Amino acid sequence: ECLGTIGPVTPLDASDFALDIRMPGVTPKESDTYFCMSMRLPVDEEAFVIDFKPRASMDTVHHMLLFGCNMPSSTGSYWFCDEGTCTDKANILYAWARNAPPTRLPKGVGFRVGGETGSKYFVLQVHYGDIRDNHKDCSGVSVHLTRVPQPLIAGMYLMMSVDTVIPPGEKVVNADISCQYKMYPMHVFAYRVHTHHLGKVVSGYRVRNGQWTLIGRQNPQLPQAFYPVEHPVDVTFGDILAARCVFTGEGRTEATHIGGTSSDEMCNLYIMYYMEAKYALSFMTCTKNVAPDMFRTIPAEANIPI
Ligand SMILES: O=N[O-]
Ligand SMILES: O=N[O-]
Ligand SMILES: [Cu+2]
Ligand code: NI
Repeated sequence: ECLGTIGPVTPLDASDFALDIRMPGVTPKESDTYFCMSMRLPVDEEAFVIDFKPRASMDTVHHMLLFGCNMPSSTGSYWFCDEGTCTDKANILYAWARNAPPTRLPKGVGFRVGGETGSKYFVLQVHYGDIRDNHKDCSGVSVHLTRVPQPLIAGMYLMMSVDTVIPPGEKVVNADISCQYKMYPMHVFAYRVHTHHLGKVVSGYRVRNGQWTLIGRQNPQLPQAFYPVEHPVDVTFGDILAARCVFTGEGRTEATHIGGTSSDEMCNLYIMYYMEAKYALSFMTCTKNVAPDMFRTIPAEANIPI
């Protein structure tokens, strides 16, 4: 429901509070409309996002995304997300998908927000799929925040292409992404893939001593939630992280490159990890392809579509 007089901030005890991030009674007019709003953190000192509860109108909402950043794109009450999520780096934290219910964060794992370094804003993205009561929508996510230092820190290792070109009518275009991991060990517990209409399959592995350990494999045309990892996977100083997207050009009249519009593409694998608080960092990114010849021994599963 829509909040009203009671406010978005709910105390749970002396150190915990829930924060409801809701669309400010919005009303769409077209199909596939993307709405976005932001919420400054109520505390200025450091806190840990320890849990998420979805509050979605199961009739209208296709998916939701929650980000953490410091410069939301619009100082507005809400905006068309085409304008942008964040001017700075948008950190993904939560992803709700309609027909793919999210898995909870492991216990003891939490994101670092606020303080000197952590995110100062939450930004919410709500995709509306199908559209007549003239109702004002307040769908969103309720977020459990604590000030208690969590022993394990959640983080994101984003893997993304940039230089990809998909020629028109080209049967198979591969986008390889590879990086050497150079931090304290991390443990991947969930993953999410992102592609636009041209992607067929996305796969992420850990290569250690020349052997591929599957992190995640998915059709990007399937709902784009965070799916849990079958068996938790440690990546460690030395290991190489490797991802491939498979694209088709068939159907397109002109060549497609990486971009933000629906006629552009994207090969994004979001690896969600946790680290020991004392070693932890919160976000890593790989946009390089440091070991391209290594992809010669990529598992055949990464090329056959699920
Ligand atoms: O992450 N070694 O069990
Ligand atoms: O997923 N649209 O860039
Ligand atoms: Cu995209
Ligand atoms: Ni382990």
